This record gives sequence, structure tokens and C-alpha cells, in this order.
Amino acid sequence: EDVVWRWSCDNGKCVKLKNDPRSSEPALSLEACKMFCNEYGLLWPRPTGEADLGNFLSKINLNSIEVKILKKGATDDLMEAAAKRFKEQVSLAIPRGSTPKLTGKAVDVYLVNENPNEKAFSLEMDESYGLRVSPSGADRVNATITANSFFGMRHGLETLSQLFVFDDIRDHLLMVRDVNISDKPVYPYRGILLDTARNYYSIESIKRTIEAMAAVKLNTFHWHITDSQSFPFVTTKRPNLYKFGALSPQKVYTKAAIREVVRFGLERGVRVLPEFDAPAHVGEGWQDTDLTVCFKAEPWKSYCVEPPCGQLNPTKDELYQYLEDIYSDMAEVFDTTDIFHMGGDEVSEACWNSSDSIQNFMMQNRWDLDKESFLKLWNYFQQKAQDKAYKAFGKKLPLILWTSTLTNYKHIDDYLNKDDYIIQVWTTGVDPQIKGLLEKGYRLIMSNYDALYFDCGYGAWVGAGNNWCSPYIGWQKVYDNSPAVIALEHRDQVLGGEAALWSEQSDTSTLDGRLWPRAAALAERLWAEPATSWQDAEYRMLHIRERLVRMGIQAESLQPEWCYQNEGYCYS
Amino acid sequence: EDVVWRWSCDNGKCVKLKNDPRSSEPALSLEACKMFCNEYGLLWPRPTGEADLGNFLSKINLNSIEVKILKKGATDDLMEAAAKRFKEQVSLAIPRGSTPKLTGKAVDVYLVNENPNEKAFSLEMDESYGLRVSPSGADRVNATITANSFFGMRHGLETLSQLFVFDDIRDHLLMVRDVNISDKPVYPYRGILLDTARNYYSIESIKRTIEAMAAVKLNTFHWHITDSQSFPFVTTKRPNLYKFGALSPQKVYTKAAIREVVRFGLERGVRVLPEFDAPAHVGEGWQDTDLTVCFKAEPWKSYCVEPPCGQLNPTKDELYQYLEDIYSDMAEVFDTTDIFHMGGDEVSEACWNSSDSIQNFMMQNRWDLDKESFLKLWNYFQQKAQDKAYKAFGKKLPLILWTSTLTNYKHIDDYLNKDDYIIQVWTTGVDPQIKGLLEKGYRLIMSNYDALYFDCGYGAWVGAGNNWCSPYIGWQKVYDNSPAVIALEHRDQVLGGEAALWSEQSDTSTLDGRLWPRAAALAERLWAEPATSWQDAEYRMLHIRERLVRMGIQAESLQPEWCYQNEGYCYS
Ligand SMILES: CC(=O)N[C@@H]1[C@@H](O)[C@H](O[C@@H]2O[C@H](CO)[C@@H](O[C@@H]3O[C@H](CO)[C@@H](O[C@@H]4O[C@H](CO)[C@@H](O)[C@H](O)[C@H]4[N+](C)(C)C)[C@H](O)[C@H]3NC(C)=O)[C@H](O)[C@H]2NC(C)=O)[C@@H](CO)O[C@H]1O
Ligand SMILES: CC(=O)N[C@@H]1[C@@H](O)[C@H](O[C@@H]2O[C@H](CO)[C@@H](O[C@@H]3O[C@H](CO)[C@@H](O[C@@H]4O[C@H](CO)[C@@H](O)[C@H](O)[C@H]4[N+](C)(C)C)[C@H](O)[C@H]3NC(C)=O)[C@H](O)[C@H]2NC(C)=O)[C@@H](CO)O[C@H]1O
Repeated sequence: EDVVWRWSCDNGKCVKLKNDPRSSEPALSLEACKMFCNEYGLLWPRPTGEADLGNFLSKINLNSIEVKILKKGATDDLMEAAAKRFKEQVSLAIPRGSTPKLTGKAVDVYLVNENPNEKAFSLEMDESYGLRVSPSGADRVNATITANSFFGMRHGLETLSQLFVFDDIRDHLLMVRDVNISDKPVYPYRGILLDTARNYYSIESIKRTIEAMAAVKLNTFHWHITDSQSFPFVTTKRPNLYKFGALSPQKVYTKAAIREVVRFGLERGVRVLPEFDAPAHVGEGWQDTDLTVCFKAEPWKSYCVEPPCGQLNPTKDELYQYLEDIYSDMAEVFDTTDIFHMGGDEVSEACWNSSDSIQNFMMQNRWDLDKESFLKLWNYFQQKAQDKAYKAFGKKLPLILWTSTLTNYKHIDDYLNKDDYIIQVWTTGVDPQIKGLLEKGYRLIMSNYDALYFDCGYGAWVGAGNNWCSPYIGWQKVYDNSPAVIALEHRDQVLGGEAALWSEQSDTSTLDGRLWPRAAALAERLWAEPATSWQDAEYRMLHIRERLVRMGIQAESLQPEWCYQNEGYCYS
Repeated sequence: EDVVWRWSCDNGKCVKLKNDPRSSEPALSLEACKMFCNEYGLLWPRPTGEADLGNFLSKINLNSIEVKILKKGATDDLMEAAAKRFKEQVSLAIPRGSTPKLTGKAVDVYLVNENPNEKAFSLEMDESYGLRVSPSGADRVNATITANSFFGMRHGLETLSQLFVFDDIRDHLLMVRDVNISDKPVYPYRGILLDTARNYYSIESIKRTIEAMAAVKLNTFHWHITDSQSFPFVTTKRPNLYKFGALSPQKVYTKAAIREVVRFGLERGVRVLPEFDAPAHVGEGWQDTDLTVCFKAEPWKSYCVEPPCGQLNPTKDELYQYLEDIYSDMAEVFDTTDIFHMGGDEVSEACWNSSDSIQNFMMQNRWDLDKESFLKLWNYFQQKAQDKAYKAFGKKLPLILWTSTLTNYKHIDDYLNKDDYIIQVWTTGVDPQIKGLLEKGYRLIMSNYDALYFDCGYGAWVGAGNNWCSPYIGWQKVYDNSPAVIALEHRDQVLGGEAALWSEQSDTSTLDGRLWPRAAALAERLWAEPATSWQDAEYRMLHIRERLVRMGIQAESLQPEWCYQNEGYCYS
């Protein structure tokens, strides 16, 4: 049948009221009410610049939307792909199984890309845009998107799609009549880390994630493609690593698949950034090389922090030949990235000391066998690895390492430099290492475990109880976690943030729930850096969850739908 | 390419070993190793009777499996449907995108249903079966399932499908050669509670849940189809309840849909048991009847424990007319159930005292307005409701109520009797109410919140932080929760158990993850009541998760796949 209710704005909340026939006032559908009742309407993220949505809606004919590219260039194929997708994005306004009446105004969308040859990812890229919507003549609409680059332009198309609403009372597709918006992201790096080594993720699932990322303007996909558990990456040069390494012959990422993901990503404004974690977090795939130590060493608690143990043996010269090949193979298919992630997490001293070949190597270099000794070995490794990385990508590009014993701010300059290395923070956001790093000039990516570890809260995977970083981190917490607060005066050194989904307890099946809608909170916090808190964004967050579900994403459910329909009744 | 590894049983663990060519020993694929390395092989749940799996496997031709029904009867259509499904169940052994070679033995499956007219659900039904597998002649296999009823027989088919394994080294479909199994469930009621009022669940999603339930022999689906938030149930007699009540016109359960679910359930050995929660947990749909009080009362914390508030007004005579109609409409489409759930949870005293009509009613009956007064009103309501329920189902059938203030063992006999009412326990398993109830003769269904609330652990839905019953309950905890321990000598009074998925934070999108594989732990605990603990069942639990994923269920991920491939390395 037909919707029985209507909604009316009262003090910023849309209140459900009976749609009684004896009325001269036109009834508002729920989304139509939310669009003007809300300070930012239905947008996510909210814009940083002008956010004028006017007061009215116009009826639109879905079959009459046409996109026009004003300036041609090298990005033509991308701009064209993006335009094509736009209609599909508009249909997201409409609930599945619902059909709009094909009547109303025609929409002309004009795309103005001011530097149409530009298509490289960089920390310095311009993701800004201007959006204006206004009536044109009598039966049509002028939607104009003006941007400095394709990336900004695509972001604008994303915002524009959000400006459509379906009236399920009348079955009309509607559009906000007069719009003036200008926008740009606060932070350049807005990412998600996906661990595809602890469990395999289908490439279809990866692409789906990228679509959702695009929907909320996240721009970086960090592919942690290797670990001790498996080696899915198809390295042509050193094929045994994958052959021995993979969970199965099927559970692999071929050169053709990666290229598919990288392009799908580029079309959607998302950098696909690969990681080769070293010298720890290696195991499977390395058998018979004699290039690792402690693989599957028991008891595991003695030698590492999760099974199975395994580290690279930095004393072996052939190792650098393998790395050089791996890095080269990665560089070939990950050809949009401007950055390389080298891991650097959790190197185990015991594990290195249990090796004879290694102890023998150190005795010959005059180094002792104490912990400060081991840092010497780690640097020796990192310096050589780094050389190979530069060679593979054919240039010196910024490298990322996790916070660790090596990266402690007190001695970090002994090993690295702030120009060459970006540091990824997984400590608490209140840890001293952060300020100390910042004072030394280091750029950071925030992944603090207390707010940004998407894996936390489930059952234990070793033993019983719950996982290491429990409890489960709610969206309220992710939204309120602010890099600006964490870094203060050094804010400009914060490149941005990244949500982490480690996969000890995640795969293809759970990936949609783990990331959405929580990653959307990160997305707003990074794009806009609101002074405001989670409660101010709550209604919009409920809507965006609904949108992800419309997209086919199996998003986590946040509240009862009754709450979404009845703003303000559900609080605490 | 091809699998590179092989597995070998050593001390109950299958160890991954290189499949080296210079060997005279035939290589074992992972599942083939697990089948005999494990005490119960790949079965879930493990059987209670004979569990002899022999030592060998035979190659089978998938296209040559034929099912024969030996005894005809009223259950013919069911037996026939079940047989048809069997081939599909066997294909689950085979990973998607993999094809077995069509060679090997032909399998004859003989179904012997000893009481082929029997198809009613009851607490007393015989779910037992006998299963024997042995070679027949030279090129074929005799698989014989012998059971007292169709329900037992279907359970046997389920066990038999589990006896197939795919050799992905050779691409051969295999079957355990000599099997002797006899089995029966420890407890008659093995359920899942699904809350479809707090959020809507697509009927496709409901059916999918039933398939997974069937896979592990759960037999009861408790459909909590109404609450304060919505009224999805399509009641022909009182249509405004759904019309006003539903989240949308689409989000409704029609008579045709319910019948579809009820039959899909009956075919799969699952009772579909509806709940009409009263007198609390009512709201939406009741507008303009004047039959409720406190709907949306603010502040909500004063009048209920979750928004929105709302209770039935028991003083209104017309109320019983509505209930009678609702119960009748439920009875018509839920025509396989032998039991009715009437709710009885969380009645609010304040909410009743805020009503004038109600206070006026009590003053006239000589009752005071203290809390013991209110219990009088609740019973008055429950007694009348109960009369309508009997009338609707046309017989006196057992009724279920939650543990509550009414059901406190100290005064319970003042209100109910142990013959007429089953009590559903959501308290901790160590709460005194349990023993006290048991001592008074009451039958119970265990849903203790500390072990069996599937909703717990996520973010808060009102305010911030985490939900009320956090932390997240892991499968280890569900498995170890034992009704036999909880009830001791009174065990026979425990009808069984039920996993609860309340839906404040769950819907169609999250339903697979919320239930699986955790509900499988409940399934084993209820079917077998093992003396053993979770660690003893761990490898099998990993396999069953994989099976649910093969089924198309988006099961939660429990551990790294590396762990599944490398038994014993991952522990704590
Ligand atoms: C069983 C138990 O509870 N034992 C207690 C412990 O409370 C206590 O210390 C705990 O020991 C655990 C090691 O078994 C530590 O767990 C590990 O924590 C690390 C992070 O420090 C995890 O690795 C990182 O995080 C992600 C996963 O979120 C992982 O994928 C990444 O590789 C990694 N990096 C982000 C750094 C790249 C690791 O997975 C996890 N291992 C597990 C759970 O098996 C735990 O941190 C530690 N807790 C504390 C508070 O120190 C123990 C002393 O060891 O004492 C026992 O009584
Ligand atoms: C915000 C906060 O943390 N406030 C604290 C509280 O610790 C403290 O008491 C808590 O008050 C909450 C009421 O707002 C209680 O939450 C409610 O708990 C009931 C169970 O008792 C939940 O209903 C049952 O459970 C399922 C959901 O799992 C539900 O769908 C069912 O309808 C129902 N039944 C199974 C019985 C049928 C209810 O959903 C939940 N409501 C929420 C979360 O909004 C909480 O139980 C209570 N905790 C304790 C330990 O008492 C408060 C005093 O009120 O003080 C504050 O400082």
C-alpha cells in the first residue's frame, strides 16, 4: 500500500505526524523533511566552505539527466567514466522496488575541470570544488561543478548526487532547487587499511569497498597484502613465494586483478597503496629459501606477538635480491601510488638472537647482543631495503613505517629522516610518542588503536575471552577522535588518518560490516574536522548508513529505524 | 594453479607438509586428513550415539546419487522435498569454482521413515535416527537412514551430507566408506529468537536463517514479530495496526509471506513460533485506539527501559477484542506451532500509574497503588489474554513468558501454573531465580543474557559507549554455557535453549554475522550436551564456519585461515 505518515520540522527534528486528508498544507516525506530540517541536510561529509541549500525542492525526470564535459584533456576517459556513473548514483536516492514517475524537469550537469591533464595522486593534489545548482529557463536545471582537477570534480559529482531525494508519498524524484556549495578536504590522506594476508578477500569485495569509500570521499586504500600467514601477491619474478604462500591457488591476487583494482580506484579518486611488511611479519611463502628465521617457532609467545612467528634474516645477501624483485613487481601493477608502505612493526629481538647465522654476523661487526645491538641490525636492513624500494619505483618516494621501537622519537633521527619517512601511529592518541615525533618534524598518519582499530571487540582468536584491543569501537568514538586535538600546533604535519581492519577475524564475508558505516565517521572527521561532536552529526550518520545499504553494502545497523523516523526520541 | 601442500595426522592435528614428488605415500588433502584425524571428523554437531567413521574414503560420482524412499505416507511431500535437496547439500562439500571429476561409485540412499504419517511439532517428537554407510557390490554404496519420523530422517540426511569431502589435490569427490552412527538430541527445543520489530528483516533473509539452522539441527525459530517500534505483522482483522505500525508499506509480513516461511520451516524441521509481546512493548500501530498508555512518553527513562515507551491499557474491554483478533490471525498462518509466546517482559509500574483511567479502575477494585497492586492488574490482563489465545488456536497449548517480576518464583504460583506456562530465562545462568523456579516444577528455556544474547557488544544506540549487555559474547562462551550445569538434577525440566538476536542494532544486512557461527555452538551444546569444553570442539567449529560460507551465509570469521590449515599452532 501507501505511506500513511508525514513529517514536519520542529526545532531541528522531523516529527512524524498523521497525514490527515483535511489539510491544505502539502505533506512532506521523511527525506524531504530531513533535507531542510537538518543544518547540513542529507550531505555526508558536510562541506567546509559554503553550504547553502536554499529552501525548496524541484521535481526531476530521471531519464532526462545529461552530463556535459566542458574542458577536454588527458583525464577524458576518467571524466567520461565518472559522468556515466552519475546516473546510477542518482538512482540511489530511490529505494529498491520503488519507481519514480518519469515527469519533471531535465537536469543539465556541467563539468568544468580546470586542469584536465592532471591525474596523478600526491599529498599536494587539489581535491577542491565548487558546486552551484539553479533553475534554468522554464523546464530545466543547471548544475555546475567547477574544480581544479578531476579528483575535485569527482568529489563534486558525489556531492551533487546527494542532493536528490525520493518522495515516497508521491513517487517523485526531487532535487534541491538552489544550491551554493564550496568545499575542500582538511587532510590529504583519508584511508582504510585492509589486511588481506590474515584472511583472503575476494577482489569483488575489494572493489565494493572502494565504491563505498568514494561515496564518502575517502581517497586511500592501504593494501596490506602480505604477512606471516600468507603471501597472496602474485610476484612473477619470485613465483614460489605465492605458490608456497597462498592459502590456496585461487586465493591469490594476479597482476591482472591488481590492475583492475588500481584502475577502479583511480576512476573513483582512490589511491591504492601497497604494503610489504618487513622485516617482521613474514612466514608462509619463504620456505626453502633459508631467508627467514623462527617461522612457526614454538612457543610463539617467546618469539612474537601472534602466531605464526617469522622474520627476515637481514644477514643474507640474497634477501635484497628477493626484495628488489618483490618491490619491482609491486611497482609495476601499483602504478598510481605516490607512496610506499614498508611496515616496520614489531621486530622481535629474541627471534633474531636465536639465530646462529645472525649472532655470528653481529660478533663480526663488533656489536653486542643486547637490545640496542638489534636496532643496528634493523637499520642495516631498513637502509638496504629502502635502496631497493627506490630502485623499484624508479624514484625516491615517501616511505611509511609504523610506530615502533625503531621509530621512538628519542633516537629516530639516528635511523631515519623526516623528509624520507612518514610515520603511521597506532598508539593511543594521547601517547607521548606523538608530540615528540611532531616536535622533531615528522609527518604522521593517525591510526590510533583506541579509536581506529576496526577489528577490536570480538571474541578471542587464541584462547577465550575477547580480542586484544577490545572493546568494540563505536562510530561515536571514531567521529570524536580528532587529529587536530591530538597534534595541536603541529597539525599541518598530520597528513591525515586511516581506519584499520586487520583480518585475523575478518574476510570477504564480514568486510562490509567491519567498515561501514564507521569509516564514514572517519571520513567526515578527516574531510571537515568539525568543531562539533558526534551528536551534532547523528541524524546524517543514520542517513548515510541507509545509503550504503542502498548501494548493496552490508552496513552495520546503528539504531532502530524507528529512531531514524522519529528524531529526538532516542537519546541518552 | 594446483595445491602444493599435503596434510598428515600427528597427535590429533593435521600438519601441513610439502607434497614432494619423490614419495610412495598418497598425499592427503586437508579435509580428508581432518576427517580421520579428528575424533568426530567433520561432523557438527557430533552425534550422541554411535559415531564410527571407519578409516577410509571412497571416490563418488556426483551425478550418480539417488535417493529412495522406502515407506510412503502423509509426509511424502516433505520426504520428497528433502530428498531433492540432498544433492545440493552434497555439492556444499565442493568449493565454488571447483569441479569434481565425474567418476567413481554411485550412491544409493535409502530413507526409512517408520511413522510416515507423522508431521506435527511437539516437545515430545522423536528426532532420533540411525545411519549406516557401507559398500554395496562393486561399484556402489549403500547409505541407509532409519528414523521414527520425518524429522529424524531429515536430520540424518543432514549428517549424511556432512560425510562427503572434496579432494582439491585430485579434484575428487569422496565419501566416508564405512559409517555407523546413531543419534538423538538431548534437548527438544533448540532455537533462535529473531526480533523483527526493532528493525525489519527481509523474508529472504529469514529463509536463509532457517537453512543455516537446519544445517546444524536447530529446530525452533522464535519470531518476535512485534514491539513498540513497529507492527509488521499483517493482521487482516485489525488492519490499521500494520498500516499505522509498519516502518513502511513494504516492510510488512503478509499472510502469504508467513505461510511461505512456515512451510520452508516445516520442510527443514523447524518450528516457527510467533510471539505477541504484551502488555508492555507496544506502541506503533495502536494510535487512535486509545488502548495504550505512555506511547512515546518523555522522559523515557522514567517510564521504560528503552524508547519508545508504551503499554497496553488492561482496563479497556475492547482490548481483548483486538487481542483475540490478533491471536486468531497469527494462529491462521503460524499453523505448525505447538506453542505460543506471550512475552511478559518488563512491565512498567510507573507507566500504568500515570493513567487516570487506570488509577480509577484500581480504586474501584479496592487495590492500592503500590507495586504489589500492579501485579494484580498484570494478572488480570494475562488471564484474559490467555483466554483469547486458547480461543485463537482452538485448544489449550503451552504458553511462554519471560522471567520478570510476575514470574518471580516466590509468588509465581499465585499467577500461573507450571503445566500451562513455560518460562524463558534471560537472567544470568547463575541467578537464584533459576533454581527456585525449577524447585517449583517449572519448565524452562535458557536464554541467559551473559551467554546467549547475540546482540551484545557493539556501540551504544542511545548515547555513546557500548550497548547494555556488552561485551561481545564469543563462541567459546556460548559453547561452554551448559543447561545441565545450570539446572543440575532438574535437567529434565529444561526444554532447551535459545540464542537471542534483538534488533535494535541488527537487520537484514547483519543477520548472517550476528547468528553464524555462534548459533552453531548452541546447536552442539543442545544436541549433544558434551562433557567436553570448547577447545575440544574448536577444529570442527572452524570447519562448520567454512560450510556456512559455502552455503552463502555471511558468517563471522573466527580465526585466520592459516590456523585452520595449521592445527595447533594457534593457541593461548
Ligand atoms: C591471552 C591474554 O589475554 N594474555 C594476557 C595479556 O593481557 C598480556 O599481554 C597481551 O599479549 C598479547 C600477545 O599474545 C598482545 O596481543 C597482540 O597485540 C598486538 C598489538 O600490540 C597485535 O598486533 C598488532 O595489531 C593487529 C591486530 O589488531 C595485528 O594484525 C598487527 O599485526 C599488529 N600491528 C598493528 C602492530 C601491526 C596482535 O595481533 C595481538 N596478538 C594476539 C591477540 O594474539 C596484547 O597486546 C597484550 N596486551 C597488553 C595489554 O600488553 C600478557 C603478556 O604478554 O599477559 C597475559 O596475562
Ligand atoms: C546510559 C548508561 O549507561 N546509563 C547508566 C546505566 O548503567 C544504568 O542502568 C542501565 O539502564 C539501561 C536503561 O537505559 C538498561 O538498558 C536496557 O536493558 C534492558 C535489559 O534489562 C534491555 O531490554 C531487554 O534486552 C533486549 C536488548 O538486548 C531488548 O530488546 C528486550 O526488549 C529486553 N528483554 C530481553 C527483557 C525483553 C534494553 O534494550 C536496554 N535499553 C537500552 C540499552 O536503552 C541497562 O540494563 C541498565 N544496566 C544496569 C546494569 O542496570 C543506569 C540506571 O538506569 O544508570 C546509568 O548511570
